[PDB]
Amino acid sequence: APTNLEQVLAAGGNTVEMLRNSQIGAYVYPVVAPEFSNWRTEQWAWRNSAVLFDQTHHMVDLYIRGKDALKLLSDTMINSPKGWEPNKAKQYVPVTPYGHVIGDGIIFYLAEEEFVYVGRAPAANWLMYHAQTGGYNVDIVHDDRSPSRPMGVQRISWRFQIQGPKAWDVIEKLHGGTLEKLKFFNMAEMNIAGMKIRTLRHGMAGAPGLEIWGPYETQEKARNAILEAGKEFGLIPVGSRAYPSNTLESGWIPSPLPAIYTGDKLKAYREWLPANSYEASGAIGGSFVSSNIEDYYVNPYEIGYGPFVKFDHDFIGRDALEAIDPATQRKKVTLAWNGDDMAKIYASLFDTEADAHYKFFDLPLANYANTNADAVLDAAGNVVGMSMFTGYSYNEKRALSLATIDHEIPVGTELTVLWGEENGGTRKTTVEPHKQMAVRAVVSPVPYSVTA
Amino acid sequence: APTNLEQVLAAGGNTVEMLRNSQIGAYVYPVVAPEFSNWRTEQWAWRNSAVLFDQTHHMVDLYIRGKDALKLLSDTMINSPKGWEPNKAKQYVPVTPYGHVIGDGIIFYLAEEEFVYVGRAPAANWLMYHAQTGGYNVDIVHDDRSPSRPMGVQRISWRFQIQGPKAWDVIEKLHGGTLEKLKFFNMAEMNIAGMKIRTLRHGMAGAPGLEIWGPYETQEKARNAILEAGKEFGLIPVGSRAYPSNTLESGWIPSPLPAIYTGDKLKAYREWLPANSYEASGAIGGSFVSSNIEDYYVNPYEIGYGPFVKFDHDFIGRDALEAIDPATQRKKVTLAWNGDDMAKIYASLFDTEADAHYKFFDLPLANYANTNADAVLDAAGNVVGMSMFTGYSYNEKRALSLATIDHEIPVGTELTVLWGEENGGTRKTTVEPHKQMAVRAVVSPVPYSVTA
Repeated sequence: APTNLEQVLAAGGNTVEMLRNSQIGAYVYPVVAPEFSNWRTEQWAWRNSAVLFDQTHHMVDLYIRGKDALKLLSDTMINSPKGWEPNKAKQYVPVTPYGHVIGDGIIFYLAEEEFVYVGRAPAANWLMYHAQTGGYNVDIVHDDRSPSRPMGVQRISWRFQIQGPKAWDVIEKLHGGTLEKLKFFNMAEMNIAGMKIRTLRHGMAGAPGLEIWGPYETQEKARNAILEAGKEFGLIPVGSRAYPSNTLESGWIPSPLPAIYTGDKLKAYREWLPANSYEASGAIGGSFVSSNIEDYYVNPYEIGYGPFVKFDHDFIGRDALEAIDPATQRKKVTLAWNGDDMAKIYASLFDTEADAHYKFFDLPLANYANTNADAVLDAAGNVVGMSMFTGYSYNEKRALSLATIDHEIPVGTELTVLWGEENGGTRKTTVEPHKQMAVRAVVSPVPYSVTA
Repeated sequence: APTNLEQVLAAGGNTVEMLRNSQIGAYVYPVVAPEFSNWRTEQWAWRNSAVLFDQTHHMVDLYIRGKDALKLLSDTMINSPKGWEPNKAKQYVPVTPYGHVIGDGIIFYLAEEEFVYVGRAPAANWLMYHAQTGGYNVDIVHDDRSPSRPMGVQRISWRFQIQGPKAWDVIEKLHGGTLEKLKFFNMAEMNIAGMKIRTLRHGMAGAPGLEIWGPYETQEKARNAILEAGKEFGLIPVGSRAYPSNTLESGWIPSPLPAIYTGDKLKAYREWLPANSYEASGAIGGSFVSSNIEDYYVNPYEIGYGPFVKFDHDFIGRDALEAIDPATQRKKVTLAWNGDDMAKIYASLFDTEADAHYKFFDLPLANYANTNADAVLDAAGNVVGMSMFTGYSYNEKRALSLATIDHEIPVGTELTVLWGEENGGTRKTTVEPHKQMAVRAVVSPVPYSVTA
């Protein structure tokens, strides 16, 4: 019966209970093979040789064109539009009128009146709603992410990254000569196998690399040229199992809850969002329990986007962000999970006498919902933060999670993350029956580096 | 340059070294989603509720027709053809002229002069070679397994299994009434959503179920009807991550090495097999090291097929099998791996000081080659067997492997499995650097049951 989010929530009871018991299944990264060699060697290669990341299938693309394209972005992003010219990209972050993050994505300024958004569904849905209902003179082509269980896939564009300490060597070999390293997120072009390929300056683990894209038809020509040229430097392709664990080392939180489930000013959006949207159908997992869905919201300062906020243009939520004191907001950190506790979690899987075991911690990514929310506790047992993305780095031989915690907690402090859900687990299909564990974890910098 | 297996081996040096260092990557089970709920709940369901197994994509189908179809099978199988009529299936097992297993598959006798083979590539390749070169009056359609990394799949037929303690309840609900349980591997039909669907009597974990198949076009009608009717009984679909671990509880060894790399009588076959065949391109993994590829061969008695051998028809390898004493052959067993040792293997992944860790043991399937060969040792350190398929059962909370061991070793005996490869690991792309561990393991019955 329901055809929009507002109807789903009205018929669904408590919104937190609905989402924490959703029957959707796992947030999937589709089409790309799980592994090409193995996820451990693939993780190792982005720190020690070079990798080809295949980004063609897991993200939504919005092609945004027309006279009002830039005004649509400016009106909805915290980011400064001043001085923004073609061939520069931005990490677009929209907030609600209440100041909470909806999502984020990369917005490429390709040419005058021509932009592309690449990212997850929530910020794309927001852009489409405002383009639709706000009277902007704009034209949008929506190209959804590929189906997460296709079983018998095409996009408008392919998108790759070449990364690692040897990435620039591979890139210049492909180019046929020296390639200037522009400033981060500046765009230009390079040669691959006779094609002019547009580039986006990128990098990771302290080494510069590129994102590259083009029309879907040249995808295999490009890929084979990259793999061929990269053999000299140890370049290997990375599969969908390893790929999303990279952000545990980077620090980008992919999955803040879209903060759109409450609020009178957001009712029109909820009536617009379909009942099978990401927002209506997805799931929340982890140990943090509140009866108020707003307790799962974050604002930009809490997850590392404070420096993007610029009060130099009108935008949705500007007044709410101006009223925030940035100096007292929770801060994004990396939590380094205690390895003895990790061994205890895995050991319980092989205990034939125990009534229960600890929640299964998949590797290298242990998330078991689309939005992750584990409680972070201090020595006294107070909730002091929210852990939001969890997994393991073969490079560090450490389990790690990305969290937002009370600002006055120093690096090096040992907190605990409550791992697992209450009462044997929610009804999500990703959750086997289990008991919880308070995992010791050391507050560490973001991007991750070893602490104490 | 090489276009057949014989050329590959001639140019490849020692055959064991070639296969144990193959660059192929992982033996994949493709197209089907890795998980629908989670592999732990999916394993649990085939013992506690019901499951839908999607078998449409991972096996080769050979449609074999014509006057000499049955003679082709009889001439190449150890199995008795006497009394074989349409609507009975057999587990077809071919051996070489030297008595060693090539492979196995299920052969359906659909009608007079009409058979279908379903199974892995090695026995299909053997059937095709003999159909091609032996002058049989036969016609064959080869329908390969689906591509193991497609990324943008069709078969001639879909194939499902409905299994679990509640499978027969689901089956009769679909049928619309009582359905007779025929003898194992006898074929008949049932109703699903108005279609007449052919059936194969099957079962697992002590409960009867069915394999069902039909033309590829009716696949979704059938699947949706099954999932719909099965909700009442807790039926869930199983993904490709959990599915192949089922045989650790069943006892079927899927992957004996095709014993075709040596022998003057097999040179013609090696010249026929393509250079990109399964046999030429695949990999051997594990701790068992010999310089003679024949030390990796098994004969039917060693892996549970002794009872199929019937000296009532002429067949390839009959004379070799008649010369074997079945009472002294190695015997298939289940090894139950020690859970403290398993915890130690996983614990080494989180040790930030250790120079090395133990070989990664993936879950629920830990195989890291197409053919698995781990050394099984006694208390004195002699090799007494070969472990051939390895993983973990959430139903048992135990790591398990399927092995063939010296016949005089009693159930309940504690042996060790050498887990991991020598010298930091072979050059296979599935192998991260690691040290070995001698894992304690208790000889247990096959199909698995708890011992002592």
